[PDB]
Amino acid sequence: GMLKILATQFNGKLQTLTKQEDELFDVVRLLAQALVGQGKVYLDAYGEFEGLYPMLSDGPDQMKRVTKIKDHKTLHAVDRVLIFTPDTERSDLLASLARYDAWHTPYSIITLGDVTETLERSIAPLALKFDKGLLPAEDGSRHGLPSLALGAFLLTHILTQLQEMTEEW
Amino acid sequence: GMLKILATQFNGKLQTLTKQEDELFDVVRLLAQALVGQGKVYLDAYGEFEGLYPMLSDGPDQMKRVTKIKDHKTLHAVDRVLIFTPDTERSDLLASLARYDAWHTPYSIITLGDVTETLERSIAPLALKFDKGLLPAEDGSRHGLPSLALGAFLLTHILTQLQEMTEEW
Ligand SMILES: [Cl-]
Ligand SMILES: [Cl-]
Ligand SMILES: [Cl-]
Repeated sequence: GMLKILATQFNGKLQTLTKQEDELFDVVRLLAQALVGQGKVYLDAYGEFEGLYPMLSDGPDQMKRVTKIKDHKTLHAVDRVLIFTPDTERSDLLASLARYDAWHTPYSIITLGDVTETLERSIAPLALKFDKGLLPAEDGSRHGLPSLALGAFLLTHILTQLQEMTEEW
Repeated sequence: GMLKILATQFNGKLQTLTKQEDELFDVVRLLAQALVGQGKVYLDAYGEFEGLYPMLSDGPDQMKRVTKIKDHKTLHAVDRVLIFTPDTERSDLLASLARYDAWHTPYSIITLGDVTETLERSIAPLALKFDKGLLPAEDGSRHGLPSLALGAFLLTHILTQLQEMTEEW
């Protein structure tokens, strides 16, 4: 029934992410640059993706020097920002990107939507194209969208890959 | 190919869940009982699962009468509580179950751990047995635990099923 359809459709998306291992490794590499020095990685999450924050403070793959973005803290060129956002039209995201640009702080943007001009400002972008539901209906509408689940899965991957790199040092 | 390995490990768990469709239906039916009357469904999430809260307020499958548990608010027998917790040993969890018991409010407990006496206090429990990493290390230790991802996937399923049922009415 619904559980099996949702699970199999969700896994379909996980499999197709394998085709973008390189773009995801570009994200990891960008972030790892902070950790080779005395920079920090900051997660700056928007909307529903604010649910990612407890993964860094309370989660099983948490790590020192990967932390929640702090309002009003000036970042520096050695720091790196990981952004998860539902879309790139948000005014709060735009204000943050203007700040990072002024600080010369690089950022990876992971968007639930498609590729946009704003997304292209990121040195390590990823367009998930996963902003519509997985269960189609009668009228052309769709529902059942495990969007936070996808982001959380990706953050687990990123954290695990970063920690694996760090241990190798 | 870390990404593909984590994806396939995670999917292995998704596949075993789909064989527990009946226990998950027990969760959904218990919660749906609130929606027949004037009661509400409350999410009471612990530890890393506090990351689920933004799904109810900002997520794609949000619905009016499924909301975050409120501090100090006395619930009634027509309300329903959905709990996600890393384990059933937490003193805050036990203190909450004592309150719900005093108020005669039914609760569903989804635990990342195994079946316990405390879990069996729930009329609709689910033990995820998903509290150790998916990627073994030389240590014997395990890393890469997409625990929030699983929780978020399950909340999407529950939200989407409650909405489909509510529409049928
Ligand atoms: Cl600087
Ligand atoms: Cl009552
Ligand atoms: Cl026990």
